[PDB]
Amino acid sequence: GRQFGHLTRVRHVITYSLSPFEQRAFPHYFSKGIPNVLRRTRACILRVAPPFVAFYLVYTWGTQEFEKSKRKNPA
Amino acid sequence: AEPEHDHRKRMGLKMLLMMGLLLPLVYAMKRHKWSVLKSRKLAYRPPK
Amino acid sequence: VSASSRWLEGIRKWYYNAAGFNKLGLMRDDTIHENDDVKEAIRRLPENLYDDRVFRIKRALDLSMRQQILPKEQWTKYEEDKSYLEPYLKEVIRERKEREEWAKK
Amino acid sequence: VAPTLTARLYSLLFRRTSTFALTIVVGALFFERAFDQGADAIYEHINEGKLWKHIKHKYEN
Amino acid sequence: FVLQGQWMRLCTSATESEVLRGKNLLRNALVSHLDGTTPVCEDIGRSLLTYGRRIPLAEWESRIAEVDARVVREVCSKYFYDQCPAVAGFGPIEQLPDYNRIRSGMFWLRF
Amino acid sequence: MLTRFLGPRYRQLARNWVPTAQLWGAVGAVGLVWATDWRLILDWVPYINGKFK
Amino acid sequence: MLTRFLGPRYRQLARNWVPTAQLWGAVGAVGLVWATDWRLILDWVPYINGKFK
Amino acid sequence: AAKNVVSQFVSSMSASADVLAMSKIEIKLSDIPEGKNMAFKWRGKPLFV
Amino acid sequence: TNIRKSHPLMKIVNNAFIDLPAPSNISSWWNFGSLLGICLILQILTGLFLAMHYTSDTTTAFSSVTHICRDVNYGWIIRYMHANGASMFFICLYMHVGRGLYYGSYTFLETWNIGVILLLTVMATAFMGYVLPWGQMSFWGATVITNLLSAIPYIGTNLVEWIWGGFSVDKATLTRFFAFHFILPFIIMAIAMVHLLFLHETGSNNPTGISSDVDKIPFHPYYTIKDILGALLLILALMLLVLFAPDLLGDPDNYTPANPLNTPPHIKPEWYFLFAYAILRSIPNKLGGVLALAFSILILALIPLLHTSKQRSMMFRPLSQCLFWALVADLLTLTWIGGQPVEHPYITIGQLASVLYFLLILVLMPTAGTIENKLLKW
Amino acid sequence: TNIRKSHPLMKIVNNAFIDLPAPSNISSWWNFGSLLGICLILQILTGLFLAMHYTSDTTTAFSSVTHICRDVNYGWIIRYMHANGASMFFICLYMHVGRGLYYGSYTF
Ligand code: HEM
Ligand code: HEM
Ligand code: HEM
Ligand code: HEM
Ligand SMILES: COC1=C(OC)C(=O)C(C/C=C(/C)CCC=C(C)C)=C(C)C1=O
Ligand SMILES: COC1=C(OC)C(=O)C(C/C=C(\C)CCC=C(C)C)=C(C)C1=O
Ligand SMILES: COC1=C(OC)C(=O)C(C/C=C(\C)CCC=C(C)C)=C(C)C1=O
Repeated sequence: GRQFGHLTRVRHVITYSLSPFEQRAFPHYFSKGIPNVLRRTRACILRVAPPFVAFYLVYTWGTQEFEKSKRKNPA
Repeated sequence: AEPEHDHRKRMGLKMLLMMGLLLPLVYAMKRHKWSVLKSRKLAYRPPK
Repeated sequence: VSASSRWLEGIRKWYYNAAGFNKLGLMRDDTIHENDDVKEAIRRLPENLYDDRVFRIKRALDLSMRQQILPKEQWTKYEEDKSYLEPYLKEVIRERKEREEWAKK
Repeated sequence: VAPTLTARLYSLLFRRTSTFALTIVVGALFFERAFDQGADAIYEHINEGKLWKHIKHKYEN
Repeated sequence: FVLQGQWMRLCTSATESEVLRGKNLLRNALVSHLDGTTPVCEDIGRSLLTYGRRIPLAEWESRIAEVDARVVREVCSKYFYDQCPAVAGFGPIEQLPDYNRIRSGMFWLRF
Repeated sequence: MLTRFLGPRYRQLARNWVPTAQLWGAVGAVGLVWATDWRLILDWVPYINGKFK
Repeated sequence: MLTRFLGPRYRQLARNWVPTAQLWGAVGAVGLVWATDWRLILDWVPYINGKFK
Repeated sequence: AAKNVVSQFVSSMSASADVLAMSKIEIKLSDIPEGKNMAFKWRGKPLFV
Repeated sequence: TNIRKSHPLMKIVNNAFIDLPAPSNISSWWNFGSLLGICLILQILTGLFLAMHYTSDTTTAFSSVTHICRDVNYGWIIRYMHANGASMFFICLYMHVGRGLYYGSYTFLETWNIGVILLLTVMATAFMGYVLPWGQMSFWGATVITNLLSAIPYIGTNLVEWIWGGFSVDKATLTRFFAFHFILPFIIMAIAMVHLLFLHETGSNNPTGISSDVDKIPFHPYYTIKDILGALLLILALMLLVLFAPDLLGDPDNYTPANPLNTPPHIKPEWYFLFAYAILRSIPNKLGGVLALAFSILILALIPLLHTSKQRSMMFRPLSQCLFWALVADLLTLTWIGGQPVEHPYITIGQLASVLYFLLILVLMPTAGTIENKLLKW
Repeated sequence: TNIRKSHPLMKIVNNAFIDLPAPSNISSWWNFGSLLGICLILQILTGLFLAMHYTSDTTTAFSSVTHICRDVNYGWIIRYMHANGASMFFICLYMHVGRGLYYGSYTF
C-alpha cells in the first residue's frame, strides 16, 4: 500500500527547489566536502574503532602465542 | 592450472578502464538527479 | 539536591549531548518509536505542537539526508528540551492499563 | 567554438530522443573499436611475451 | 500527466482540424473582448506602451490566418519541448509530482 | 471496419510521425548490425574494418 | 509485562480450552504414531500387530 | 492414500545398488611392522589395523 | 488515467519501483536489498549456463567442471562469477542483516522473519553448491556437515542416512545435492517477493528510526539511479575478485578430486560459515555444539523480543552503538578462529567469543537499551 | 474485520479461491484449469525426485533411468507418473484450449 496523497497531514511548510539543469552536481565538493567527512569520522570513531582494535590486538597476540608454542627448550 | 590467466587480465584491464569511465559518469548522473533535493530549502510559516 | 544530583544530572546531560538528536534540532519526544500508545498520543496533540513536531522531523530527515547537521547555536539545548508528548503518552497508557485491568476480571 | 559546442550537440542530436538514441548507437559502434584496439595496445606494451614470438616458428609452414 | 501530455502532443503531433478550432477560438476572443469603449480604450493605451502602434484587427487576423499545424508544432516545440518549467503549488500538495518527474514529462521518449 | 482511421487527420498524423518512425528504424538497424557484427553490412563502413579483408 | 493475561477470566479461559487442547494433542500423537509407524508405541495396540514379534 | 504416496517418495531416498557390505577383508599381519597404523577400505569406510 | 497506474501487470511494477513513496534519507546500507536482488539473478543466470555442461555424476563431476574452464567458450568467467557471486551474496546478506539490526528495521516482524527464512535458504543453498565440484573440500565439507544431524537423539542416525542415500557421502548424495541446488533459488525468489510484499505495507525505515511520512520521495528518479550506481559498485567488487583473484576466497584443495580415504588436516567451511563453525566446536559436546550452532542463527528471530529501547534506531544511541560494533568485531574473531585449528590460543578465545556473542545479543544489548532510556528520563 | 480478508498473504488466497465470485453454471470443462494446475505440480514433484538420481551424461543417461526403475525404491512409479503425467498434461491442455474456443473464452 502507501500511495502519495494518503501518507500523513502536513501544514505550513514551504519547499523551494531548483531544477537539476540549473545547478551543479558537485558544488563545494572538495571545499565543504572533505571537512564533512572528517567531522563524520570524529563523531563516530569512539564508537566504531575501539571494538575493532580489541580484535586487532587479540588477533596478533593469538597468532604469536600459537606459533611460539610449537617450539621448546629443556625437558 | 590456469590457461585463462592472460585473457582474464586483459579483460580485467578493460574492466578497470571501463569502470574508471563509468563510475564517475553514473555518479554524476545520480547527483544531477538528486540536485533537486540537495539544495532544497525549507521554511516553516505557522499562523500568528 | 547537592553534589550527587548534579553529577547524575551532568551524566544525563552528557548522554544527551552524545545522543546527538539535538544536532538535528530534534527534541527527545521527536525521536520516540511509534507504537499504538504513541500513535494515539501524537493524534491527541494540539494543532500547534503537532505542526511544530512535523517541521522538526522534516528538518531532521532533510539534514539526515545530506548528512549535515545544524550550526551549534541551533542545537537544542538540554533542559530547554520540552517533553511535549509525555503527558499525552502517560494518559494513553493509563487508559490502556485500565482497559487491561477490566479485561482480567 | 565552446559555448555553442554542447549547444549544437543538443540542437542537432539530443533534442529528439530519436537522434539521441541513433547517436549513442552510432557512438557505441566506433567507441567499441577505439576502446578495444586502444586497450589491447596498452595490454600489448606492458607485456611482449605472447605472439610477438610467432614471427619465428611459423612462416615455415 | 494529462496537461503535459497535451503540450507534447501539440509539440510533435498537432493536427490541422484542431488548429483551425484554435484559430477560430482566437478570432472570437479577440473580437468579443473588443466590445465597449472601456476594453478598447484600454487596448489602445496598453498597445502603444508595448507595441508603439495600435495593431488593427485585420493584421491580427492575418497573423492568425497564417498559423497552420506545422507552425503550432514548431512554435510549441521551441517553448515547451524539453524545457524547465517554473512550478508553483499551494494547498494539499502531497501528490504534486516531484520536480524531476515534472521535468521528465516535458519531453517524450516516443519522439 | 478499419475505415474509422481513414481521413485527413489520420493522414496528417501519419506524416507527423514518419521522421520519427524512420529514425527509430535507423536506430534498430545500426543496433542490430553493431550487436551481431554484421559482416555483410559492416565491411562497407570506413573505419571499423577490424576484419581486415 | 505479560501480567496483562493474569486474572480470573484468563484462568477461566484456559480451563474452557483444556479438553480441546488435550484432544488436539491426542490427535497429533496418534497422527504422528500412525504416519511413521512408531514401532515402540504401536506394538502395544491389540490389533495392528502387523510386525508379528 | 496420502500416506502411501508420501511414504513412497520418502523411501525413494534410501537403498539401491547400495546393499553391498561384502568386504570381510582378510589382512596379512606380517605386512604391518611394530608401531605402524595401516588403513584399508572396508564397506566403503576406512578400517584401521 | 495513465497506463502505468491502471494495467494489472504494470500496477505491480509502479507500486514497487516507480511511485513507491520512499524516505528521502535512506543511505547506502539500504542498497543491499537491490544488490541481493542482483546477486540472486546473477547466481541464477551463471548457474544455468554452468548446468548446460556440468555433470552430476562422481565419475565426471570434477572433469565437467574442468571441461568448463578450458574447453567451454568463456566457461571460466561464468564459473568464477558463480563462485565469487556466492561470496558477494554473503557479503551483501551480512550487510543487510546488520543494517536491520543497527537501525531497528526488525520491528517489521513478518518482513524480518521472512528475511531469516531467506538467510537459512541461501545458506542451505550455498552449502549444497560447494559440494558439486566434488573436490576434497566438497566431500569432507559435505561429510562434516551432514553428520552433525546425528546428534539429534533417537532420530539422528536414520536422518543422516536418509539425506545421504547411503552410509556415506556417495553417488546418491551428489546428484541429490544438484537437484536441491537447482530448485532452491527459485523458491528463494518466491520468498523474496513475499519479503517485498510485507515490506510494502509500511515502506522503508530510515537512519533516524523516526517516521518519514512527512518527507517521502518517489522511488522514480532517486532510488532507481542510486540502485544503479550501487549495482555498478557490486559489479566492480565481483569483477575485481574474478578477473584478478578468483581463488583468493577459495580453498586450494577443492582442486584435488574427492578421496573418501584422504582426510585433509585442514577441514573448514567456506568463509561465510566460519563464525558458526567457531561457535560449534567451542563446545565440548556433540548435541550442544549443534544446538548452539543452530541457535547462533535462529537468534535473529529472538531479536525483536529483546528490543528494549524507546527509540528505534541506533543513530541517537551511543552506548548501543559500542555494543553493536563489538558484535561485528566479535564476528570477525569468530570467523578468524573458525578458519584456525582447534589447538592452543584458539580454543579458549574462540570459546569466550562464543559466550560473548550470546552475552551481547541476549543480555548486554537489551540492558544497554534500558540504561539509555533511563539516561533520557524515559 | 476478519483475518482472511485483511492479511496481505491470505488476501491473495481469499481473492483467488475463497470469496472469488464465480458463475453458478460453469461445468466440467472448467475443471481443466485446476487440473492443469495439479499436472504442473505433479510434473514438478516427480520431476524433482527423478533429478535426484538422473544423470545428464550420454555415458550414463539411459543407465541412470534404468537405475531408477530397478534399484531406486519406488523409482518406477515416480518415473511413470512423470511420463504419463506429461500426457495427462496434454489431454488437459487440449480440453482447455478447446473449451475456450467453443465457449468464446478467448475474448479475454
Ligand atoms: C534473498 C535475500 C534477501 C533479499 C532479496 C532481500 C531483498 C530486500 C529488499 C529489496 C529490501 C528493500 C531495500 C533495502 O532496505 O535493502 C529489503 C529490506 C529489508 N530486509 Fe531483506 N532481503 C533479503 C534477506 C534479508 C534478510 C537476511 C533479512 C534479515 C533477516 C532481511 C530483513 C529485511 C528487513 C527488516 C528489511 C527492511 C529494512 C528497512 O527498511 O530498513 N532481508 N530486503
Ligand atoms: C538455480 C540457479 C543456480 C544454478 C542452476 C546453479 C547451478 C550450479 C552448478 C551446476 C554448480 C557446479 C558447477 C561449479 O561448481 O561451478 C554450482 C556450484 C555452486 N553454486 Fe550454484 N547454482 C544456482 C544458484 C546458486 C545460488 C543461489 C548459490 C548461493 C549463492 C550458489 C552458490 C554456489 C556455490 C557456492 C557453488 C560451488 C562453488 C564453485 O563455484 O565451484 N549457486 N551451481
Ligand atoms: C500451464 C497451462 C495453463 C494453466 C495452468 C491454466 C490455468 C487456468 C485456470 C486455473 C483457469 C480458470 C479455471 C478454468 O476455466 O479452467 C483458466 C481459464 C482460462 N485459460 Fe488457462 N491454463 C493454462 C493453459 C491455457 C491455455 C493453453 C489457454 C489457451 C491459449 C488458456 C486460456 C484460458 C482462458 C481463455 C481461460 C478463461 C476460460 C473461461 O473463463 O471460460 N490457458 N486457466
Ligand atoms: C522442473 C520440474 C521437472 C523436472 C525437475 C523434470 C526432470 C526430468 C528428468 C530428470 C527426466 C529424465 C528422467 C526420465 O526420463 O524419467 C524427465 C523426463 C521427462 N519429463 Fe520432466 N521434469 C520436470 C517438469 C516436466 C514438465 C513440465 C514436463 C512437461 C509435461 C515434463 C515432461 C517430461 C517428459 C515427456 C519426459 C521424458 C519421458 C520419460 O519420462 O521418459 N517434465 N524430466
Ligand atoms: C565442513 O565445513 C563446514 C561447512 O562447509 C561445508 C559449513 O557450511 C558449516 C556450517 C553450515 C551450516 C548450514 C550451519 C547452519 C545450521 C542451521 C541449523 C541453520 C560447518 C559447521 C563446517 O564445518
Ligand atoms: C524504498 O526502499 C526500497 C529501496 O531503496 C532502498 C530499493 O532499492 C528496493 C529495490 C528492490 C528491487 C529492485 C527488487 C529486487 C527483488 C527481486 C526478487 C529481484 C525496494 C524494494 C525498496 O522498498
Ligand atoms: C471461477 O473460475 C475458476 C475455477 O472454477 C472453474 C477454478 O477451478 C480455478 C482453480 C485454480 C487454481 C486452484 C490455481 C492453480 C494455479 C497454479 C499456478 C497452481 C480458478 C482460478 C478460477 O478462476
